[PDB]
Amino acid sequence: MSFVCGISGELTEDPVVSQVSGHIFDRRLIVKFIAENGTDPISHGELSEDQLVSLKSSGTSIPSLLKMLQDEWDTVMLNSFSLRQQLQI
Amino acid sequence: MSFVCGISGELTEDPVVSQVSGHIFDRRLIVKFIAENGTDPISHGELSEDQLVSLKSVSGTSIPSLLKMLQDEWDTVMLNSFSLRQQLQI
Amino acid sequence: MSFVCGISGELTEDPVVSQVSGHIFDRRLIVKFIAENGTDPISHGELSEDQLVSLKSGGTGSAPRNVSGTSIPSLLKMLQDEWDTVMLNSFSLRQQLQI
Amino acid sequence: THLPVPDYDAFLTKCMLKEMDRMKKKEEMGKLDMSRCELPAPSAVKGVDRKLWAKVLRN
Amino acid sequence: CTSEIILSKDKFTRIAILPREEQMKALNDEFQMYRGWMNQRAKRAAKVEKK
Repeated sequence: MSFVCGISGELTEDPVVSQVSGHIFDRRLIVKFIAENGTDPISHGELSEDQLVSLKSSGTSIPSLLKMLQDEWDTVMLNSFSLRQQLQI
Repeated sequence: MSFVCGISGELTEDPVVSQVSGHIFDRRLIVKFIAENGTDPISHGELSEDQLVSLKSVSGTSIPSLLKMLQDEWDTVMLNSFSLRQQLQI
Repeated sequence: MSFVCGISGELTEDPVVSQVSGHIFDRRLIVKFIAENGTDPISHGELSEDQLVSLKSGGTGSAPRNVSGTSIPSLLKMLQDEWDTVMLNSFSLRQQLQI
Repeated sequence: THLPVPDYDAFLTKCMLKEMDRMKKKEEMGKLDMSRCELPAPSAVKGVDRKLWAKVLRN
Repeated sequence: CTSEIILSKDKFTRIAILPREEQMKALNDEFQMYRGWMNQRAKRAAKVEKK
């Protein structure tokens, strides 16, 4: 099924939920969040990697997929800039 | 958000997760299951009332999905090239 | 520790060994091979996904960046040029096998 | 007869087949356009297109 | 507002109220500012890269 990561807001291939808040994450981001910040990202309570519960569970052209990456990367960086610009405003 | 209840396939309004399976259930079903059988219908685990952790929670194909697409294509190119090396060395 | 996959020849972050061969593999590759052929890729012994022993020791360290690999578009450019050489290699093999 | 016949297309996807057939027919690979780093300004005859201006700033 | 508000004639204004040619000049200068910020970074990057 479709699952949305709380950190990225993207559809995730590996949805995991934390017992300290009940928000779903991509495993890889929340582990890196825990490994950097220690807290739950939403409830700010103490969290640890063992408190994470795993949820249940085509290709077209490589020149096309590389161009989908290029355009998608520019969108991610555009967002990051607008956040820094909006935060100063 | 909204979720599908793993007991029955209906929409979920009080979502909780089965810790032994990751399946999402509606509280109104799994609680009586815990009362009457203590298990879950697919994984057949052992589960208890305290394990019902509740859930409380873009347009493009996200970068990790596209990198997995490239990694999947790479895996086929490698598995092909291995077979061709295997034939060529013989 | 450091390991290389017998199938791909690359470093692997998930080294695994079959019980029916001495050779070591990247798990997702050998599983995909088994999913087609049901056999060890090198010894041709019959093989199943549960006959795989996993090295929990730490996988190979990351390859250092090139200075051209310090920017995302130049990584994508580098990935494109890398990919073309990989496909030309795969195409060269099927020609060499015919010869 | 003592050796198998090779399946040169083992494991390949429907995508990778067409990519093999491109280089098999000897056509060049596609390349990414990299002019986005230089980003030319628009001219006076394209500045009427508001989207075409935003697409420059967003770049 | 963060897209609607741009400076023109040395003052902050709505974008839609300006004459069209003044909108083009404003958007040109807005773009040229970003191109300045890029070039200020690219020179710093090339300096470290060359080392």
